[PDB]
Amino acid sequence: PMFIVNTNVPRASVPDGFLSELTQQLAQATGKPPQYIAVHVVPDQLMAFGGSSEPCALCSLHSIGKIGGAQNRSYSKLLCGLLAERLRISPDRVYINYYDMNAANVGWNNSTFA
Amino acid sequence: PMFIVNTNVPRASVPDGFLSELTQQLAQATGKPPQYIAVHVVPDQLMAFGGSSEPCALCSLHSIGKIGGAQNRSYSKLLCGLLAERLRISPDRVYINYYDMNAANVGWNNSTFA
Amino acid sequence: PMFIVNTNVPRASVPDGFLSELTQQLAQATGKPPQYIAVHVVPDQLMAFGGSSEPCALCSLHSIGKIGGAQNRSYSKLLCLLAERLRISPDRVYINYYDMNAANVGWNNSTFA
Ligand SMILES: O=C(O)c1cccc(-c2cn[nH]c2)c1
Ligand SMILES: O=C(O)c1cccc(-c2cn[nH]c2)c1
Repeated sequence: PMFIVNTNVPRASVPDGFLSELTQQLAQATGKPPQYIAVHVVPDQLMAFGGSSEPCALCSLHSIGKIGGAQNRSYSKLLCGLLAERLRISPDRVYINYYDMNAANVGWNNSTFA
Repeated sequence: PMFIVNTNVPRASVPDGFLSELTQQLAQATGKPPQYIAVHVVPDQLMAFGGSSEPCALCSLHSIGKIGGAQNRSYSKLLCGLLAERLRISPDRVYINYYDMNAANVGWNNSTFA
Repeated sequence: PMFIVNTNVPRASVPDGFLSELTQQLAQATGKPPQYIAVHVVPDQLMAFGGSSEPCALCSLHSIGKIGGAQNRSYSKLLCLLAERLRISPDRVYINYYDMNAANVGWNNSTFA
């Protein structure tokens, strides 16, 4: 699976180990090995949430399955929790879009996962 | 709703007030309260459109509903008009990807909108 | 169609001509004219793939049609370009493929519908 966070929080506010923590936490939450988790953190962004430039984050979690009503609620609590604790971003200034990818539509290593 | 613009136009060419204008105009076009509108502008990008590095934009609008044939035509007219007016990007060097999100697949404030 | 590459490789390692080569190769692979191909390369990113930060890329290809099982295999072989030009191992590349409906792609004050 793939997790991306775009935030207006400065690069210096992202703690050392944040990518490793996201990797480990997402591996645990999705039930998939850390070797298949990619994480991408994009600080210093020009963004606004509800017209306000207070700390916010726009995120996506893409996975082949393990996406659904209850799972996404659990992912949102986990990820908002981490963004609040590590980046000091309020959960109500975070969006996370969830994408259930078909294996045929994820490329990797010269082929796809189909 | 969430609106992202990626462009090769320089940061200095993005006028003061641009995020706010996007926020206001998207609230009105989508019929959603401005507090739910998130906007993200990414200047200085390395990109080409039709092989040319003249000014261009690659954009996305994600929304829970309010996405459809006629609505998307109306959004493109608004958003291309704003990019042309404010960033001097010709409308024919703009792509906007529209995504109708299921409420269960948008996380916010420790939960989802389902 | 639209192709985006996000990578931790530095800007200085993206060779001259890369956006053009992507444009040309994607026009040929998708069967669509180069005038309708947009490319976006984002270097110097803070990324981990599988827990580590050796060169990697997270990519996407959005097209109105020309997306499917066999086509996507073929796109993946073509694009995993990234090895030759950016020295990224194919096993540290993900490419997300998106078959867009024409009504859901805006361009020139309207849509492709
Ligand atoms: O869920 C998976 O098994 C899996 C494994 C590797 C990559 C991905 C993935 C990459 N982009 N979107 C999903 C998913
Ligand atoms: O496949 C196409 O014909 C086509 C032409 C122009 C733009 C796009 C496109 C832009 N974003 N996602 C797809 C597709």
